Formats: sequence, structure tokens, C-alpha cells
Amino acid sequence: AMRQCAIYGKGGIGKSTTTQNLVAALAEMGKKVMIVGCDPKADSTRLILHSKAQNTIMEMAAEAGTVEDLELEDVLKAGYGGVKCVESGGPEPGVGCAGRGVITAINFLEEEGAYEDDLDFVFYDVLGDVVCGGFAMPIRENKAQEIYIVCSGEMMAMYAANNISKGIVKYANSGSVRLGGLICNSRNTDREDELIIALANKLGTQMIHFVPRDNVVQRAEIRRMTVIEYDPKAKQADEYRALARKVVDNKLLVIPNPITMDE
Amino acid sequence: MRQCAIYGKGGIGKSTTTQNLVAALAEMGKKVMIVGCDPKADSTRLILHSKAQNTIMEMAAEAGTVEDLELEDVLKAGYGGVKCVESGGPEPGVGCAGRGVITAINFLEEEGAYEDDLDFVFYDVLGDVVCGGFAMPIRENKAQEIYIVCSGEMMAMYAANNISKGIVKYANSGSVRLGGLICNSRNTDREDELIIALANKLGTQMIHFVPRDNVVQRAEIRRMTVIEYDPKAKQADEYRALARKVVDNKLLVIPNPITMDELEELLME
Amino acid sequence: SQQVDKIKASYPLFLDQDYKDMLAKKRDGFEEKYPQDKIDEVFQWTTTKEYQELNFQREALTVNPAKACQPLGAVLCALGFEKTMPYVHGSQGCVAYFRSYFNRHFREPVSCVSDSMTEDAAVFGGQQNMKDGLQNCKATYKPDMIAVSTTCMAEVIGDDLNAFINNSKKEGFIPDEFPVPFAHTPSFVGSHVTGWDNMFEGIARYFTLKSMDDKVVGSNKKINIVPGFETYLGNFRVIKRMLSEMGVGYSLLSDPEEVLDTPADGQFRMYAGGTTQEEMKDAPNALNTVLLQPWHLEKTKKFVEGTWKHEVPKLNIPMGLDWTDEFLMKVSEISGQPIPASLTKERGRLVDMMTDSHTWLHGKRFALWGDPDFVMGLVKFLLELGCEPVHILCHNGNKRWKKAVDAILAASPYGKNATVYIGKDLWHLRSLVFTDKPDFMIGNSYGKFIQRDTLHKGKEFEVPLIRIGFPIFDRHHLHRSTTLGYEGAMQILTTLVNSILERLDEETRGMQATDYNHDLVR
Amino acid sequence: SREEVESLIQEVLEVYPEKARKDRNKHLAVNDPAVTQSKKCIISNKKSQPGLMTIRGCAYAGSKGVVWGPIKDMIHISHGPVGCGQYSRAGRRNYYIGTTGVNAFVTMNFTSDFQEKDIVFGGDKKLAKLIDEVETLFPLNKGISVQSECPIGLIGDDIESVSKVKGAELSKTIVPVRCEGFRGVSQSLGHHIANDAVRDWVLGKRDEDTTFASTPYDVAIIGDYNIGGDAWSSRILLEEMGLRCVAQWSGDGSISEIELTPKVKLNLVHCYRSMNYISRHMEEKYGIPWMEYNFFGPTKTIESLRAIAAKFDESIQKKCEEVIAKYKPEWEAVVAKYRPRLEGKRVMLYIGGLRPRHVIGAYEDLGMEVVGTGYEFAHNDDYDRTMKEMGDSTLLYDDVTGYEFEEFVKRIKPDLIGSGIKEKFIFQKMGIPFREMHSWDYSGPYHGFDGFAIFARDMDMTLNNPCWKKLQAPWE
Ligand SMILES: Nc1ncnc2c1ncn2[C@@H]1O[C@H](COP(=O)(O)OP(=O)(O)O)[C@@H](O)[C@H]1O
Ligand SMILES: Nc1ncnc2c1ncn2[C@@H]1O[C@H](COP(=O)(O)OP(=O)(O)O)[C@@H](O)[C@H]1O
Ligand code: CLF
Ligand code: SF4
Ligand SMILES: [Ca+2]
Ligand SMILES: [Mg+2]
Ligand SMILES: [Mg+2]
Repeated sequence: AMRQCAIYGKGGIGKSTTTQNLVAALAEMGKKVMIVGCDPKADSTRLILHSKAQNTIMEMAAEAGTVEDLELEDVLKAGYGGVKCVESGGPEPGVGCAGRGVITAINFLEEEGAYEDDLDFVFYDVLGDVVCGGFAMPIRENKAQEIYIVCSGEMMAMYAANNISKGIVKYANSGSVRLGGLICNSRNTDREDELIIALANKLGTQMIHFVPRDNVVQRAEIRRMTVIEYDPKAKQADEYRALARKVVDNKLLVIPNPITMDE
Repeated sequence: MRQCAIYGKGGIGKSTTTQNLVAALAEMGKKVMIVGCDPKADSTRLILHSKAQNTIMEMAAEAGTVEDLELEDVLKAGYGGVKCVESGGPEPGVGCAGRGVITAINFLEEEGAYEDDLDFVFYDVLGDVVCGGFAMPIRENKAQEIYIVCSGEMMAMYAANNISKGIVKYANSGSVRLGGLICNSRNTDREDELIIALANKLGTQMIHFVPRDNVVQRAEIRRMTVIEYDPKAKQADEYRALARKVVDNKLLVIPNPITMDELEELLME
Repeated sequence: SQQVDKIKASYPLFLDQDYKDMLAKKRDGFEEKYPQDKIDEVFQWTTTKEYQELNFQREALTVNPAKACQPLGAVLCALGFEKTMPYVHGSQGCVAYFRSYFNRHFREPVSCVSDSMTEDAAVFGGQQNMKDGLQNCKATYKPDMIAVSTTCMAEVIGDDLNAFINNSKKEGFIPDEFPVPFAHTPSFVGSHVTGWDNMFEGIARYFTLKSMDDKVVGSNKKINIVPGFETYLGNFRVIKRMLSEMGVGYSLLSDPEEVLDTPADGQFRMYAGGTTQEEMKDAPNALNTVLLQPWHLEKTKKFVEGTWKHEVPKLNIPMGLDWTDEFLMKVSEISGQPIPASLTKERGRLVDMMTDSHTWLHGKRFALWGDPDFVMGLVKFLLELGCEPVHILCHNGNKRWKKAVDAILAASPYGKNATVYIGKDLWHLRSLVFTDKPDFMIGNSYGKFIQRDTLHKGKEFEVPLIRIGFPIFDRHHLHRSTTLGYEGAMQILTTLVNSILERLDEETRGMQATDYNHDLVR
Repeated sequence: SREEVESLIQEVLEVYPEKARKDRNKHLAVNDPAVTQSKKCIISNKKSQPGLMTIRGCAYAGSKGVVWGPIKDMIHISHGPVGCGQYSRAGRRNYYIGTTGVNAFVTMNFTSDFQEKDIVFGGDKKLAKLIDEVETLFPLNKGISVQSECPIGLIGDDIESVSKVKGAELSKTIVPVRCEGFRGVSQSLGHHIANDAVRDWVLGKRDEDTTFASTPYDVAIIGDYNIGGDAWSSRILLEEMGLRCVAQWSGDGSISEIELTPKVKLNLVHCYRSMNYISRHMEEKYGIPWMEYNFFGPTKTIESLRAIAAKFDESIQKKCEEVIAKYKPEWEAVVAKYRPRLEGKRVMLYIGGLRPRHVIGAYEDLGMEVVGTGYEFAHNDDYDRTMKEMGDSTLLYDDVTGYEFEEFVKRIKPDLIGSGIKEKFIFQKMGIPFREMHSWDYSGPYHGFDGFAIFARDMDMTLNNPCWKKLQAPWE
């Protein structure tokens, strides 16, 4: 029943706001879902959880001092709508590899039995700014079967979306990892959609959906809650609903044709 | 010789701010070398008049070996006589990006880039993720002075704070210090003030405030510096001051990183 | 089935008919083995010249190497010091392997410890393991000194040894004063010999670097001897004995002989003998420092010449008649002590053994391999014996060394068919013995298999292996032998002449076929 | 006594610093045969405390060293620096029959031999070049496997792609195996990495092939590595009983045998720890049932032959009885000769996963009592199986440190100690007769009836050898 999706993008473009709101929609529909944050930001589980902060697997094991000497109930706490929320956490800046803490944490959840719990979906908020070994790790192992890239009309967003594609192409031989769609988060740009669909087409994948830029989101976030939860009545509430139905509905996963700088 | 490293969130002007500043030191006449560790490598582009600069990893890849490659080919001098090299990096999904950053610096020292009586060495770096490969200039004393570019938004500050936390950790072994935080304008209502309180909270000075202007943008399509293309303009004048201030500033301090919470208090104003 | 009166071990138990039938059934039934004719066709192919070319054409695959990694070199050197525990920073499987490789060759216990870095330790760094490891190791084994070396996992992730060790002391895990010399020992770079060189320069550097002003050269009137990576006890013993015979005062840095040779008297001794810390601290005060195996002692030569200002003499490893003479004369010049009557008699005897055994030894063809100093020493000696060394292979050797050896071969009319190969494995050597055949092979136990392959081609094509070198695992107590000095030369000469005579006897033992030459007196 | 053993464990732990001492006490237990669950008694398979001299190997040793290395037809490349391949070459006696270097390559050492250029640049191009080279030089090999050393996981090398691409090019099976030493905490994860590797790349090849003719009596020996020819001695007994042995895992094994294994009716599992992962998998995918069996000593073998035969029809059961009848006079002859010699002698054992519990019956068959036993890297299910076998108030240790072991031995004072090579020289010096359990001290095989005569004889020569009387000098 379970499918794995990785939300990837440049930071500050809405991967987290989007992953949480969409998960809320899947929750509302009734599908059990778990959110693993691989982003160091750790604001990945903040909306569903009504928490200023989620203690991470990396932060917790440090005090205990060892992995597997750490209890799962403590590590993962269920959110609104019953979505299990967890943060990988990561190393202190300047020491080792950040992306690694991501690996230690996922392997932690698997031994501990979070998966095969009959969760309908699993979502990893992964930072798409840099694709290198620690962060392209969910890609190496088939941690995220479906990769959806949040992207905007901006240059870093496109280049980053394009770089994540390169990551998916390299692990084409090794697993089942695939690129599901491109989710355009609006930047209030002039012709943002035609530009993303321009990118979506050149890359071999469709833009699954266009998210409107709106105020209710800002308001729901200060309230420390998701737009779906803060305002079910609202239009923006309706958009994330559209985004979620679409991820459940979309049947096309493809290995991307990364484009040139020039195209 | 003075080594400074520019650190910040992607898309915020670190390469652009650094090239123009480097060009100003060039105009003023200091001998300079720009080493770019950003995986993008558009870092050496404005000064060079090169659309894409062939990187050390890219170049050594065809040859098949490091130090089996020449510095003349690897390091190429730009406008104002500044030496330009691109660290570049590994194919995505493989290796450590920061590891590629280390071979280029090691390669440059063995070959002879340094002790070249080059007055300023500037390292363009990506501040989004701080890891040993990335914070490599910080672990080895590659760059003594560290300047963090930032904006009105959350990511620049989170990155600035993250870069600082990094500098706090490698404080005991080395002499690396944070000189100041360079502001890049987001046309935000209270950008200078937001940065100053944060900087003040951080323990170091905001060295300069830089206006968002289309002079920088027009100059860029032309693939040349604002300082080069339009020396007579206001934006060009701003980059000169930044250069005068960096050469001038004597304060390097270990930053006390602020809590994400303190960053929040700083967020509403 | 087993007769209880004479029980059969694997061999010749499996030689029994029920077992032979079973194996054949197994082979025919499930193995899907290539026909024997095909296996034969392929085996005859590898013995050829055509195959040697494809084999020597290899640029990426190494088969049957004649070299080991650096930490092995580091652990052995750390063993040379008194009450010193070798400690390797990095993963544990390496330590198990070093202890076992050493245990088998020396048939003695080998003490070594690891900080046990894990997958998690890979992301964070080796800092916790180093503090706990240093603290646990000291509490548990009570070593006076702990010498750190590192495994490749540690080298690739980049843990800083110096920073980790200082922070361990700073944080209070181990005393500030407790000695903790450390050397980075990347397995990818070099060999165990380089690993040995690094550990030593590090130990020497730790004890003598901070204080050099007080030190004055020649003040203590002893000569420092640095053994290098050595697996023969006789060698440590012989160097000391001669210096002692000569009356020369000396300090042997890194002497592992007592510990590798402790007596079974009912009590287990983790630590025995070793080079003293004070011996190491007072080292710069020696008249001079002599390096026994100069080829792998390059880093240490730089530290000793530059920091201690000792003018290290250029001397080859004291093997053979000429190099031993040179070593002794040199010691005589540095010490100021004369070469005694006793030592000159020994040299006399070596020559007498040489004159006595020259006809059997003359013209014999040998294929040999080893570490560069030992190989170099052996090649010099064989030429001194008039033997012909056809194939010389040093896996961990270099261009300068190869140049040095060719020079040695050029000096003797004997080294005419001789060729030096470096960077070539035993697989390469197998091809060489098959294409151009040596009378004998001088090397470690890894050559037991090359010999097996040759006998397979035929009796006449077999090249018997003579074991001198390291590791030797199929014979017992050979590590008690000596290869250095006159004594070492005598041992090597007796083994070679007797290996040759032993073989002649086997060849002439057939009744009424070849026994006409199976002589009583040879 | 129980209070005495408990005190001994407490007394020894006093030397260790607190984090290490606190952790270690969890690994030392006085045995209660009554306890059903091991976790109440002992904790196991946890990362080792640094600087304490643990006897554990790495994941590479478990995968390259134990599961993969024994296959005769395939070539195994140790990928990484030169040392791992070198230390482990011909170290373990997994006996095989073949023409080496031509069709069988077990004693051979094949390595990528990483230098710094490879560590900085990466090893994929080299691995591909090595695969091509391997193919021209050794044309009759039936497979290739890449065993990852520690640097492979760390430098970001992708060996799966190279293995997939080359395999496709050479129409040869290449198995990438990620047994990096840093992964796991003992030789144990490597068995699993190796087992999983076998299942993803080599088990399902003859998934759709029905050409091989299969009898209802077909069986596969799983987890017998033929040390000293143990599998061969084990194999002849099953064949005499009337079962047909299609495959041996992995001693004296061939890739063809492994691929033909799922066709077999029952899987007999000798070593539970190493290959239980593959056994469970086979039962889930193919429905083939698996049973643990013990061939050490006449009692376990008779009990084992009997259990295996029950799972089959009366002809097999009848044949089983003929065989027990046939070798009964041989084994009892051995007992008569050696029991009076070894009776009442206390034994202490330390070995990694299957043997500490398994050789107990044989020792007892000789009248020897095993006072204490432990495991290098055994899991708790292993410990669950152990306590029933171990007597009451006997000492049990997991991942015993060297220091702990010497102290336990000095106090307990066993007549004989069975352990590995690192442990052996220390004990002989101490004057305690030592037999190496891993290599059977270059003797064996110790399995089966034929193996038991060698084993009794070996314990007797070592335990009663004249050299032990001679240790203290006569002059006091
Ligand atoms: N569609 C949207 N409309 C309004 N605000 C949005 C939208 N998407 C994201 N945001 C806002 O922008 C900021 C960054 O979003 P986030 O999910 O944290 O990005 P990232 O995870 O890439 O850092 C938040 O303050 C969030 O409320
Ligand atoms: N003052 C400014 N006005 C307008 N655009 C600017 C200004 N400073 C920087 N930029 C933008 O930044 C880009 C150059 O730097 P960029 O690609 O963002 O990399 P980095 O974040 O590493 O400097 C230009 O494409 C331009 O849009
Ligand atoms: S944990 Fe690593 S995989 Fe394991 S056995 Fe050790 S090595 Fe190898 Fe070691 S001996 Fe040297 S330092 Fe490396 S290369 Fe090999
Ligand atoms: S792999 Fe990525 S996260 Fe890890 S050290 Fe390198 S750059 Fe940092
Ligand atoms: Ca001994
Ligand atoms: Mg985020
Ligand atoms: Mg740039």
C-alpha cells in the first residue's frame, strides 16, 4: 500500500510548507502517512506536530550517546490526522557529513519497525540545494521511490531542480527511484507556469501542480498549524487538496533528461 | 597575504559581490586570486569574460591525474590581473562536494599559487550546508577571515548563524575568524536594521549594505563587472567602499551563535 | 570410516574410495564443471609466453600481491618500545587481521587495540572513540605508552589525530603527561614498510622535538641503530651482538625481540623489553644514527638528519660479505672502536664456507621477491656467491631502488640474465618462472602455490621454493633465523647449498634410472 | 557456584572506566539452563567498547571471508587498498577441489589495490578495467564478486552500476557486495550483506528453468563451510542415508550448485547465524523448509540423522538406521580409547557464532565438561539456543575482551581452552592446553563420525601432551 515520496528543492522555496500541507490533505482523506525530515532546518515536522521544535534522532542519541539505545516512541511522535512525524537531524556544522545523519536516521526507523506498519505514504523532506553523496543517499538506496521537485521560476530553483534530475539519472541502473512530477510553488512571477512547464517538458516530466502564493499560509504558520487545519473553508486549503489528489492519481514516473544550461 | 572566504545561502550574490569587490581591490591595485569552491563555478565569470571556466576536477578528469596537470592551464588570470581558479566538483550523487574543494586548494599550494605575494585570496563558498567537506576551508586554516553574505529573509540568517556555529567549533585548532556580515539588498523594508541587530547579536559588525540595482544585472548579461563596465556609477561606488572597508576592518571575532528562537525575535521587526 | 588404530586426517582421509566416489558424483551431478581437457588446455595456456604478455599488460588488476598495508608496519614498530601498546585508530577488523598475520608468522601473541570506529563514527568523526579508547585501553592494559596509527577508513574520513589526542588529554580522558605518539598511516599510500617508517618518525619526533637545545651530538657516545620493519629475531640479536663484541655503545630504537620471544614459564607477558622512553629522549645525543634498511627508512632519515643533525652514513642493509664489511668499518669509524679479532675470524669462516660450497652454488638461477632492502641485500649476496639471479621482484619497490639494484647487477658479471620488476605481483612472477625457468625461487610462503603450479606442468618444470622472507606460515620457527651479518650470510649460504643438494638427491633417487648420480659424498 | 561466578564477573569489571564497565556487565552472565529468553540473562551484538582488545573482525571478513570466498568457480575481488585481501588470503581452510588459477580460485588474492589516485578520483573506472582484465586472464571463471573494503562506502564509489553494466557486457554474473568494514559491529552484518547479495544477484537465475531433474530426496547443506573437509565428511553421511545433496553453502561450493538450490526439497542448516537469512527467504519465496542440524560428536549426529530422516519417508528412515548401525562400532571404539583419557576435564570455549554451543555435545561425548563458553559476535537468538546446552552456573560471555578472558581463565582454571589464533599463544604460555576451534588447529574435519575420531584424538594429544609437565624450571 506504501509508496515513498521525496520532496526535493532549493531551500526557502516551500518544500516543507508544501509537504506538510499535502500530508494534511492525505491525512484528511484518511491515508496514514509518516514524515521524515532530512532537512537540517527541522521545521519539516512543525506544522503537523504543533511544535516549535521536534527533537531529532541525531539530537536525542547524542544525549543518550548511542543509536539503538534510543526508543522509537521517543523519536517519532504522531501528528494531526495521525501522521507519524520524525526528524533525521544532522551533525554540528563543520563536522563530518550532514547527509550522513540522514542515513543513520532512516536505517534507525527501519530496524525499529516504522515501515511495513501499513502506512499509505511516506514523505521525506530532503534538502535539494546540494546533490552530493550524503544528500543523494536517499537516491542511492531506493529510499524515495517518487521524487517530486518543488521549483519556482527563479534561476537557482531551475538549476537545483535540474541538478536533482542528474542525481536521479546516475542511480537509474541501481534502483527503482523515479521522478514523479514538478510542483511549482508560486513566486508571484509573471509567466511562472509557462516557464516551469517549459522546464517540465525539457526534463521529460510534467508539472504536477501550480500552488498559488497566499497569505492564509503565512497566517496558518505563525499559528503553528497547517492551512488545511487553520482554514478548511479557504481556497488555498483547496489547492493543497488538489495537489494531494494529484500525487495519489499520477501514474507517471520517469528517469529525467537533465537539460543543458543553454536550453 | 590575506585570505578571506565568502560564505552564504545560494542565490544571494556571494559570487557577484565577491567578483566586484575583488575587481575593486584590482582597480585599487592589490594582487588578487579568486578560488571558487561553489559547485556552480559562475564565480570567476564576471572578472574572466569566460562563459564557463574549466575547473580543476573537469580538467584533471580528462588527463586522468592531479599534478599531471599544469597551473597555467588550471589557473588563468583575469581583469585587473587577478588569478582565477574554479574548484568545481564531483558528478552529482557521488562523492563529497567539499572533497573536490580540498584537492583544488592542495593543488594550488603544491604548485605555487600562494607565497606569490598576492595580496588577497578570496574563496567563493556555498553556505547552505555546513559539513566537513564544505567547512574544509574552515578546518584547515585555508581562509583566515570569513565574510557571510546575507539577506532580509530566513535562509540567509539561518545560513549565517550555521556558518558561525561552524566557525565556533574550529576555533581552538585554527586562527579562523568572522570579520563581518555583508548585506545584499532584497528591497526589504528594514534589511539593514534586521542584519545589524543579528550581527550585533552574533558579535560582529555588518561591514556593508549593498543596494539592488539593474546596473549589476545589465553588466552581468555582458559577462563583465559593474566596476569594469560602469566605473562612473553609484553601484560601482558601493563595491569600492566594501573593498576599502574589508581592507580597512581590523575586527575579527568568534561569533556567539544565536538560538533559532532569538532569530525569531529578530524576525518580526 | 576410520580405523581407530590409525586415524586419518583430511589427507589421506579424503583419498579413500567412498569419498572419491562421492566427490566425483558431486562434481558430475551439480558442479557443472568445465571438461578436464578444457581445464588442461587453459592451464597449458597460462604457462605460455603469449599469456605472459596479456598478464604483464595489466593496468588495474593485482593478483597475489607481495605487499601488505601500513598499519601492519606501524603496529610492529610500536611493538619495539617498552611497555608500549600499539593502538590503531579506525575500524577493528584491521586489528584482528594484523594480530593474526603477526601471530601466525611469529607463533607468539601479538597485543594490539582499536578504537572501533563504526558507520556512525564515520559521519561524526573519530573523536569519541579516541577519548574512550585511550581511556579504556590505559585503564585495562596499563601500557606505559600508547602509539597511535590509523586505518584507511579513518584516513579517508580525515580524522585529525593530533587534535583528537590533545582534546582527549585536555578533556581529561588520559593524563597530559602520558606519552601518546601518533602517525597517520594510509593504507592506500605505500606498504607496511612505509607504515613502519611513519610510526617511527612519529615516535622519534614526539620524544625529541620539543627539546633539542639541551641535546648535543656525540655527547652520549652511543650509535643509534634503527632496524626498520624486521620479522627475523636473529637480525635484532646479531646487530646487538656484533656491536657488543666490538665494544661499541649503542641504542637500538624499536627493539621488538624480547616481546616477540617471551618464554612459556607459566606466566603470560603482554610486554617484554623494548626501547625505553629515555633511550628515545636521549637519542639525539648519539654520535650518529645508522639505519639498517634505508630504503623504507626515508622519512625517518629526513627527521634524523634535519632535526637531530646526525649525518646518517650511506650504508646498504648489512647483508652479504661486502655490505657487512662496510657496516663494521663504518661503525668503527663512528665509534672509534676497532673491529675485534673475534669478528674478523667470523668473516674468515664465511669465506671458507663460500670457497667450500662454490661449485654447487655456481651458476644457479634464482627468481626472488621481498621488501626492497632484503631483496637488494639477497641479490648482492647471490652475486657474491656467483649464483645467477634471473628474476628479481619487489612489489612495494620504486624507480630509484630499481636503479640502485640494476647498478648492483651491472657491477657483477653474474647479474647478466637478471631483470628487476617493481609493481608486479606473484601472478606476474608465476608467468616469469614458467617462461624463463629459475632453478629456484627465494620468497615467503605465498610461493608454495607458484611451486604447486609448476610441478603441475611437469616434474622437470617445477621450481622449488626456498623460504627466506616474510610471512612464512608453513614451516616452524624460521623467524628465529638471521639474515644480517656474517651469521646471516652463513645461514643463507647453508640453506641455498643444501636446498640445491636436497633437490639433486630427489632427482637422482630413482632406482636404476638416475641413481648412478645419487652420490654418498657431495 | 553461582555466587562465586557472579562475584568473579563483578571483581573483573572493577578495572574498567564507567561507560565501558557499565556496558560490559551486560555482556557477562552466569548461566541458568532454565531461562527461556536470553535477553533476561545477557545482552549481545552491540558495538564494542574501544581500546579493550575485542576479538571481532569486520563486515568484510564476514562477507568476503566466510560466505563468498569459499565458492570455487567465482572470482572475488577485494575492492579497496591492498591489506584486507592480503591478511585474509588462504587464512581459512574452506576446502575445495579444483584446478587453481584455471577453474577454481579460492586461495588466490584478487584486488583493486587502491592507491591515492584511486581514493581521490574514485575506483569505478578501475573496477571496470579490473573486470575486463580479470576476464582475459582467467577465462574459465563462472562469476565475479566485488567485496567492498572500507574506503568504498566512504569515497562514494557506485559498484552496482559497474557490476550491472559489465555483467551485461560480459553476459557474466557480477555481484557487488557492500561489506564495508565500518558497516555493522562484527563479522555478523557481513553474513547478512553477503546473504542478501547472494539472493539479489545469484539465487533467482534459474527461477524459470525446469531442465534439472529433481528427486523428492534432494537436499542442500546450508552454512557448512568445509573447514578441513567438514562438509565432505557431513555430506557422505547424508548420501549414505539416501538423500541427494544438490548444494553446499558455501564450502567447496560452486555457483551452479547455488543456483540449483531452490530446486531442493529441504534445506539442512548447520550454521544458523551465517545463513539463516537466506534460509528464511527461500522458505518465503520457494516454500522450501529449513532445519538446523548438528554433526559434532556421535550423539548430535545420531540425533541429527534421525530428525532429518523423519522429515522423509520410511525408506530413508530405514537407511538412516543402517548408517547409524554401520558407524556405531567405529565411534564407540573411539570413545573407548579416548574417554578414559579425557574424562572429567573442564573446558572453556570462545569462538564467534555457531561453535561455542555446537561443540558441547562432542566434548561431553568424551566426558569433558564445558565450564564456560562465549561468542565473538552472536545474536540473542543464538544465546537462546545456548543456555539449554550449557550447564548450570557456568560462565557465559559476549564479545569478551582479552583482559576479561585472561582473568576468567586464571580464576576458573580450565584444563583445556578452545579458541582462535589470537587467544592461543597467551594460554600456552600460561601453561593451559589450547586447541584452536576455528581452524581445528590445521587438523580436522571435526564433523560427523569420521570427524569425531580426529577430534577425540586431537583433544587427547594436546591435553595430555608431555610438554605441559615441563614448564616450571626444576631449580624452583
Ligand atoms: N505557496 C505559498 N504561499 C505563501 N507562502 C509560502 C508558500 N510556499 C511557501 N511559503 C512560505 O515561504 C517560507 C519558506 O517555506 P519552506 O517550506 O520552509 O521552504 P523550504 O522548506 O524550501 O525552506 C515559509 O515562511 C512559508 O510560509
Ligand atoms: N544588486 C543586485 N541587483 C539585482 N540582481 C542582483 C544583485 N546582486 C545580485 N543579483 C543577482 O544574483 C545573480 C548572481 O549571483 P548568483 O547566481 O545568485 O550566485 P551567488 O548566490 O553565489 O552569488 C544574478 O543573476 C542577479 O540576478
Ligand atoms: S576494517 Fe577495513 S574492510 Fe575491514 S579488514 Fe579492516 S581494512 Fe578491511 Fe585495514 S587492513 Fe588496511 S587499514 Fe584498511 S586496507 Fe584493509
Ligand atoms: S557528502 Fe555532502 S554532506 Fe557529506 S561531507 Fe560531503 S558535502 Fe558534506
Ligand atoms: Ca611461540
Ligand atoms: Mg526546508
Ligand atoms: Mg555563483
